[PDB]
Amino acid sequence: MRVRTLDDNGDWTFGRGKADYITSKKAIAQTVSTRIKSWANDNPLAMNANIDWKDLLGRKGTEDTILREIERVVVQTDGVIRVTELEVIKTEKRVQSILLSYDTIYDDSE
Amino acid sequence: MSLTFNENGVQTNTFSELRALLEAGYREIYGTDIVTDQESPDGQRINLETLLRFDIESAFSWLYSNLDPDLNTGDMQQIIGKLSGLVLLPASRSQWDVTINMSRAKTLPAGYTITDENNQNWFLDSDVDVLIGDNEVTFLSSLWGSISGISGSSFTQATPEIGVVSISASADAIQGREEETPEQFRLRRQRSTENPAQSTIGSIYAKLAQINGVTDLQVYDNSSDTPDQITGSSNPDILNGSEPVTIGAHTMWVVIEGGSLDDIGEVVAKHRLGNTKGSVQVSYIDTLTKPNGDDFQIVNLHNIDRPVLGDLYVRLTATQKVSGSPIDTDAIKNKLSLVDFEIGQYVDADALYQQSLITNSNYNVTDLEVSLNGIDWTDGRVFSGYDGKLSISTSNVTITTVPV
Amino acid sequence: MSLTFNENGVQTNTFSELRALLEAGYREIYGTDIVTDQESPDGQRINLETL
Amino acid sequence: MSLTFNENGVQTNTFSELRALLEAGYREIYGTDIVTDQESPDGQRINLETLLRFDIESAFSWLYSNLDPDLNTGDMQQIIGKLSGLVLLPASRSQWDVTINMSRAKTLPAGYTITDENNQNWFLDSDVDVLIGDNEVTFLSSLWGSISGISGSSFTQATPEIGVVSISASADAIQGREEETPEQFRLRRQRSTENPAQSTIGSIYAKLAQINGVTDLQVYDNSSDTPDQITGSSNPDILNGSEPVTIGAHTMWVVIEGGSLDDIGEVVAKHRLGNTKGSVQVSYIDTLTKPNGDDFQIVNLHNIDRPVLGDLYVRLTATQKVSGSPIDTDAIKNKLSLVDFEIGQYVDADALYQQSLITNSNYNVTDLEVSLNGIDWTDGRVFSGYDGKLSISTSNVTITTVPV
Amino acid sequence: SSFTQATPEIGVVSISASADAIQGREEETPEQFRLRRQRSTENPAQSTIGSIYAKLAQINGVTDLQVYDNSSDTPDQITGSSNPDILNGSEPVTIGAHTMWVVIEGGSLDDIGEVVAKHRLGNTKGSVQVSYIDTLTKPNGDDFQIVNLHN
Amino acid sequence: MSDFLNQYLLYLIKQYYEKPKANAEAQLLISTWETYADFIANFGNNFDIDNAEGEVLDLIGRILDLSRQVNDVIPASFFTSKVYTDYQLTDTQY
Amino acid sequence: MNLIENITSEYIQTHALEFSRGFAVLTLIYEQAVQMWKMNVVYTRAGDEEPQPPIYGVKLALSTTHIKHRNWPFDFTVIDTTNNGMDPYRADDFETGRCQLYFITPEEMIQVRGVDVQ
Amino acid sequence: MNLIENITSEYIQTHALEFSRGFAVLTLIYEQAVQMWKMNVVYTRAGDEEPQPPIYGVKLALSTTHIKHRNWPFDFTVIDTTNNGMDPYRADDFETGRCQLYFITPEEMIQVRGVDVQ
Amino acid sequence: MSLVNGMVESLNNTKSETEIGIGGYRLFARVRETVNYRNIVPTDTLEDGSSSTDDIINEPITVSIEGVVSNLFVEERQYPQLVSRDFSAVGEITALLPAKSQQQIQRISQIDSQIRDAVLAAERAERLAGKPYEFFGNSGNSAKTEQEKFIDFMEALYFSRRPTEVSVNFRDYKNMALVSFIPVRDNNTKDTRFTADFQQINYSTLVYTPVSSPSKSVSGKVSDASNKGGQNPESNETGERSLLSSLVGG
Repeated sequence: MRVRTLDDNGDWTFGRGKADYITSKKAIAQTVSTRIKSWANDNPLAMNANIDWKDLLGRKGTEDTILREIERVVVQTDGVIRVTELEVIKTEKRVQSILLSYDTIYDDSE
Repeated sequence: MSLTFNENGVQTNTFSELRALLEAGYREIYGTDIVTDQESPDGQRINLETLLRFDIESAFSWLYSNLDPDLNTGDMQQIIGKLSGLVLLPASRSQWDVTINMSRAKTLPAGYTITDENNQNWFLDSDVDVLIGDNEVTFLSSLWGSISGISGSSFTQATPEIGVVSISASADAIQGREEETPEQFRLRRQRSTENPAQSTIGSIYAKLAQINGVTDLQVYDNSSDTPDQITGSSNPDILNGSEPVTIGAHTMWVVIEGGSLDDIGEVVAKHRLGNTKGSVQVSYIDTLTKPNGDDFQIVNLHNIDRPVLGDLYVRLTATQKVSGSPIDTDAIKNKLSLVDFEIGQYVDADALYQQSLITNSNYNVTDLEVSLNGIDWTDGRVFSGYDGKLSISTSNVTITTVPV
Repeated sequence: MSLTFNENGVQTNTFSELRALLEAGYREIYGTDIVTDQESPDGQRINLETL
Repeated sequence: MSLTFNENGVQTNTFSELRALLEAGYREIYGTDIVTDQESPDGQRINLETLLRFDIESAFSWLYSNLDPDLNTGDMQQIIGKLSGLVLLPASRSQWDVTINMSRAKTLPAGYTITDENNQNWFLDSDVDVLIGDNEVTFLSSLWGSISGISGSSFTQATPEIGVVSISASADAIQGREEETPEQFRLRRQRSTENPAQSTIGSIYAKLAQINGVTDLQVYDNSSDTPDQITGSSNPDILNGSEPVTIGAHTMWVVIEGGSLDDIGEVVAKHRLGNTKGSVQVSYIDTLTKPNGDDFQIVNLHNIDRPVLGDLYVRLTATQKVSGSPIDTDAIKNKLSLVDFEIGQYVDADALYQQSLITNSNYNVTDLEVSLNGIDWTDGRVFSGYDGKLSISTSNVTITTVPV
Repeated sequence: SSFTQATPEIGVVSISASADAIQGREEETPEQFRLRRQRSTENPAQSTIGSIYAKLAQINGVTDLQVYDNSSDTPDQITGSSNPDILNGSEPVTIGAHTMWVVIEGGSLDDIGEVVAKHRLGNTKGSVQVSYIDTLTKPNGDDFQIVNLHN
Repeated sequence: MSDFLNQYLLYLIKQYYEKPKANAEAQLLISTWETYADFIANFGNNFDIDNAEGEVLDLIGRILDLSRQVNDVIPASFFTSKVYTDYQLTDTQY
Repeated sequence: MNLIENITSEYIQTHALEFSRGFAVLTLIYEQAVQMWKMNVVYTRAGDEEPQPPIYGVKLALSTTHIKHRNWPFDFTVIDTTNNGMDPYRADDFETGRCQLYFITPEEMIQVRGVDVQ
Repeated sequence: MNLIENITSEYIQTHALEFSRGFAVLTLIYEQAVQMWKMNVVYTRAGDEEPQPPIYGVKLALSTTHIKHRNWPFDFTVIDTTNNGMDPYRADDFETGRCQLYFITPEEMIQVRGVDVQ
Repeated sequence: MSLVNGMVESLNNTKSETEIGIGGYRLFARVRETVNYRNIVPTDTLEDGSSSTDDIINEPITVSIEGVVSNLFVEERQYPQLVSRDFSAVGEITALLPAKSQQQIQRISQIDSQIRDAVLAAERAERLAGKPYEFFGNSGNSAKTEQEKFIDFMEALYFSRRPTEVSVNFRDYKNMALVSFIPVRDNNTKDTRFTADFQQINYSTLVYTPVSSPSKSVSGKVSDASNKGGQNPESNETGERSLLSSLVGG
C-alpha cells in the first residue's frame, strides 16, 4: 500500500509525485497513526470513520473502552497483525498517555 | 479571461488556462519553484482535476452556445423553442381514399392491409354502409411518413369480412408528413416567434404554419383608414414594398396553400379582428348554448387567397477557371432550382449567389440577375406579387460559361 | 454512463461512477496499490473532488 | 504430452509426467518393486533429476522465447537492439553535490547513506575524507531512476556516522537518466513497422497543425526537380497554379502564422528531411547519446515564413429600397470585415456578395468587385496564391449608396 | 446460374454474372515466405529503396515487384534498386534525377497509391497514375482532401 | 469565507482542517469549483433582458426576432462599454 | 392520466413503464445540492428493438407537458396535492404524497396534440 | 479488447476461450526457474472439429500482439497496471492485478491486420 | 474465506461501558446468558488433497438471555444511558440551491413544516434504529410498576418487528432480532422470569460502495441507481384523474 507522506507537523505533501508516497511498514505506521486520530461522526462520507472521541473523552469511565476501541482501530488496519498496548502514565495532570505497540505484517520474514 | 459571463458572451477559460490556474495555486501553497508540473505524476494529477473542471466549463460553453436559435441543433433547440408555444410538427400517417365493395354492410373494425407493391399496411377504424357498390373508405398507412402508392390491385386480404372483390382505387394520394427535421424547425420557429400572440399579424402566420398540410404562407394587414395599402405582413421583407396591391382598409389577408379548408377556416375565424380579403371561402362552425339553454350553429365565413404560382428567370454567367475543368450546367440548374421561395417574397440577385454555388465549385459568377417575364432584368430586387409563389425551373435557368 | 450534454439532454454522472473514475485515474497516475480510504490524503481528496 | 520443439513451438514437459517417465525408466532398468521414495538413493536421484530437467526445460523455453524480437526482457537489449539497430540507454544514478558539515576529521565510509526529506536514500559511492569544516561531496542515488534532488532539504542519516552536524545541499541534484522501459523499448521497436498515418506531403501538415497556438498554415512542395513548379500542396487550388512562384530546387516550403517557433522547428525537424524555403530560420535541438554516458548536441535548422499582410479592397453599390431611408455604410463594412480567410486562399467575390447583406436591411448589393489596391477590380478571383494571409478591414470596404 | 436461393428476400430472378473472377489468395506457404522475408528484410524502414518493396509486397494482390532510385544529380541512371542483382547494370534506361520508380503488377491501384504516397521522398516516374487522399484538419478546425497523385 | 467554501470544508476530516497546507489546498479545490457555483447562480442575474449587454442582447434579439439593425436613425441617449454604427441601437434602447 | 405508483425517496430510481405503444424507462434523479427532480426516458416503440434517442435531464413540474417536443405518444405531468404549487423539491416529496407524477396515456396525448404520433 | 478474468497463481492452468469464430484453449504456464509466463493455444475454427496446429510456448509481454503470425482472428496482449512496464514474471502476477491479459476480439484484429482471416 | 477476516471483524462489535440491556432495558437481572456460534461443515471427505478448502459456511449467531424482572431492581455499577446525538446535518450542504423569492421560500417552509409532521417519527426511528428503549422511552407514568414497564417494552420491541442490539458481557451485538420471548410467573414469586432468544441479522454488501455509512445528508446522494419493477400505468384506476383542463387545449 502506498500513501502520501506527511511531514513532521503532519500537513500534506504535494510535488515529487511517486516519491512523496510512503512505501510500506511505514505506510502502515502512518495509516495507524492517523486512523487513531479520526473522530467518528466527523466525516459525512464515513460517519463511523474511526472511534468516537467526542463521546469517549467527554464521559467518565471510558478508559477500558478507549483501549478496546484503539485496539479495534489498529487491528482492523491493512497491514498490522498484533498489538501490545496499555497505559504508561496515570493522567500526569489529567492527560493519560497510553503506549501502543503493534507488529506490522513485515518483520515476520525470518 | 477565465469563465467570464460578460457582455462578450460566455468566455470559459481554455484547458491550458485552467491548468495554469491550478498549477499556480498549488505552486503558491506548496512550493515556489520546486513542485513538478507536466509529464510527471503530480502533473498528471493536475491534469485529471483540470479535466473534471473543464468538463463542467465546456458544458457551460455548450449551454450558452445552445441559447441561440441559429446554432441550437438538438433537444435544447426545442427547449428554447418552448419559449413560444410551438414544437416540432409530428409525423403524420398518409391518407388513402379507396373504393371497397362488400356484399354486406354490417361493420368493419380496425384490421385491413393492401397494396403489396410495397410491404405496407393501410388500416382503418370504421364500418361499411352500402351494398356491393363501390363505396369509399379511408386507410391510414402503417408507416408514419411521406408514404404513397399508385393504383395497384395488390391487396393482402389480411382477415376479410367476406372478401368480395378487388378494391383498385382512383389515382390520388395524400402524401403524409415525415417528422419535421430540426433544420426546417429553425426557420419555422424564428419566423413564427409570435405564436402565443392570439390574432395578431404574426399569430395568423404562426398558427397557420401548424396546419397538417400547409406549405407556404403570408399574412397582410392594412391598418390604415385608407384602402389599397399594406402595412403589416408576415415577413418584414416586404414592408419595404412600395408596390401595388388591391385591398380594402381595416382588412387582413392570408395567402396559403396546402392546408385543409376546414382547419384554415378554424384558425382564421378564431384569430381575425377585421375585414378579410380572399377568393376561397373557408368556413367554421361553433356550438354555443343560449342562456335559455338551447343549441345552434353560427357559421363563420371568411375569405382567403391561394397564391398564383409562377416562374422565375435567372441571367447567370459562369467563369470556370482551371484549364480544362469545364463547369457542369446540370448541377448548377439542379441547385439554383432547389431554392424554397416564400409567398410573395422579394427575389433579389443579392441572395441567389449563395444558392448559385455548390459544395466544390470551380466556377465564379459575374453577371447574375432575375426577371419575371423571361426578359428585362433589373440590377437588384424584383417583386413576385403579393399572392405569388415562385420557383426556378430547370428549363428557364440559363447559364453561360466562359472558357479560360 | 457519464456526464454528456447533447441533442439528447444532460445526462448527469452519478456519484459512484464518478468516484470510481477518479480512483481509476489516481491509480493510473501513482500506483495500483495507492490506499484511498477515509484517512489517506489521496482518499480525503478523491472524496472531496467527487463530491 | 512432453517436450517437443517443432513448427508448433516448444511444448515443455511438466513435472509430474517427467518424474513418472523417469520412474517408469528406473523400473524398467532395475525392477518393478524398486522403492523410490524420499529416502531411497534411487528416490533421491529420481527427484533430483526430474527437478533438474524441469528447470532446464524452463530455461530452454526462456531461451526460445527471448529469441523472439517482440517478447524479451534481459537480452532484449541484446537480441534485437543491437540486431535491429536500437540501443537501450543505460540508467544512471543522480549525482548530488552536498555540503556536509563535519566536526572531527574523518574518512566517511564506503557506502553510508543519507536520506533526504522524501524517503530517498543517497549513498556515498566510495570512502571520502572530510575535514574540519564544510565539505562539498557527491552522493549517488540508490534508485537508479530519475531521482529529483530538490535543493534545500533536511536529511536524516540511515546509517549514522559520528560527527556530522549538518547535511545540506546548496544546489539541486542533477537527475539520472532512467531506462526505456521494456514495454517502451518493444513499443519503440514496433512503431517502425506500421506505415505512417499520412502521406509525406500531408504528414507535416497533420503534425504541424496541432501546434498549440497556430490558427492557419499551408504547405507548398516541389517534389520534381523542376525548380519553380509545384507538384503538390495542402491547397486544392494549386492544381494548375496560374501564377509564377519562387520555390527552391526540389524542396518543400511551409507558411504558418502565429506558431510556437521552437515547436515549429521541432516538428519540421521531425518530418521534413530536406531543404526548406523560407525567410526565418528555426531549429530543433536534440540530444544523442554516445555509448558512454555522454550527450552530443545536434541542431536541425529549417526555414519557414510568416505572412500577415493581405489587403483586400472591395467596392460595392448600395441600391436603397425605400425612398428616403439611409443605408448604414458602417455596419456593412463591419460585417464584411468580420469574415476572415485562409492563407494563400484564392478569395472569391461571388461568395463575398453574401458577406455584405446585413440582417434586416433595406440594403441591396450589386456590382461588388474586389481589388488588391489596384484599379483592376476583378469580379472574382483577385488573389495569386502564396503568403496570402488576407483579410478585410473596415476602412477598406468602398461602398456607394444609391437612393431608391 | 446455379444459385441456391438460401433465404431470398423476394426471390426475383436468376443472377447470372459476367465472367470475371478475382481469385482470392490461399494462405502463404512458408516456402514463399522465406524468399519474401529475405528479400523484404528492410520492412520497418519507412520509405527507403527497400521499404517500398517490402510494404508493396504486403498488398493483397501484388505478384511481382521492383523499385528503382536515381540518387545522382545526373538523369538517366539507376543506383538503388529492390534487388542487388541489377546493380551490376550498365544497361540503358530513361529516367530523371532525384526520382524513384515502381514496377508492380496485380495490386489494387488504391492500395499501391496508398503505400507510394506514404513512402515516397522524391520524383516518381510511371505511366499508371495511382492516387491517395487524406483527411486533415486545418488549425481553424476545418476539413479538406488533399489528392496525392503519383506515377 | 462565503457559504460554499465553509460548508464544503466540513468534508475535510479533522486531521486536516487545521494543517495549513492541507486546508489551503482543500480551499483551492473548493474555490475553483466555487467559481462555477457562482457562475451558475449568477447566470439568471446576468442573462435576462435587464442585466444584459452586448452579445446576449443580440442573442435575445435572435430569439425574439429583433436584430439591432432597425435601419433607422435615433438620437443618442446622452445621459464606455460598447459602440455600434449610427443606424443601429445603443444597448439600452435595444 | 394515471398515477405512476411506487416512487420512493431514494435519489436515483428507475421505473420501467410498460404500456400500449411500446415501453419507456423513467429514470427519476433527485438533485439535492440543488433541489429538483430530473427525469430521463428511453421510449422504445413496440414495433422495434433499438429505442428512440433518449431524453436526458428535464425537471418535473406542476401541470405541464414535460416531453412533448420529443414527439412520442406520452409524457408526464406532476401535480401538487397541496395548493402550494411548488415543484417537487424534497427527496421524499413523492412517497409522502406531497406531489405526485401522472403518466399521460397516448389516447390522451391525442387530446393534447390534437393528432396522433409515431 | 476484453479482460480474460479468472487467472490464478497456480503454475499451469487452462482457460477455454469460447468466442465467435471458433474457440481456443489458453494454457498459461509459469516458468519459475526463469520468471516468465508461457502461453499455448489450440484454436479450433467454428466450422470443423480438428483444431488448427497449435502454438507452443510464447511469452506474455506488454502491448504486443503475441500470436499474429499464426494468422487466426485473435491474440492476446497483456498490460501492466503499474507504469513499470515489466513483463509478467511473478506467479501471482495476474491474481493481484499487477499485470492483466487482454483477449483481442476478432473484429479488433480486423483493425490490427487491416484484413480478415480464416 | 480469509483467515485474516476473523480477527478483523471479530472485534467489530465492541461493548461500550454503558451496557445496553435487551436494547436499553437493563432493569432486570441476567440469570443466564448464552450465545450459539454454529457452522455448517459439509460432511463428506473433501475432494482434492491440494486446494479444495473454503467449505465452512457460517451461521447466524443466536443469543439467549434468561433473567428475572422485579418491581424493584437496584443496579450495581453502570453508567447512565445518554441520548444519542442527531448527527443528520453533518454534511448538509445548502447554498448551491437556487435563489428563490420570499413566500416562494416560505411556501417551501410551509411544505416542510407540513411533511416533517409525517416523516420525523420514522426519521427518529431510523436514527435510533439499533436501540429501541430510548425510542419507546422510559414509561414515565407512576401508575405502571416496573413489571408493567418490562412487559410493555418487550411487547413494543416484539411487535416493532425491528432488529435490536443486545449486549452479552464483552459484546454488544448490533442487529439482533427478537426470536422468542417467554415470560413466566410462578405462584411463589411476584417477579417475572423471562427467556429471550435473539438471532443476529448479519448482512454484507454485494455491490461496490465507496462510502461505508454516510450521513443522512449524503446517503441518497451517494446511492447507486436503484431499480424498481415495471408497471402498466395505462391500466391504473386508483388515481385515474382526468386530463387537466390546462392541457386538453394546451
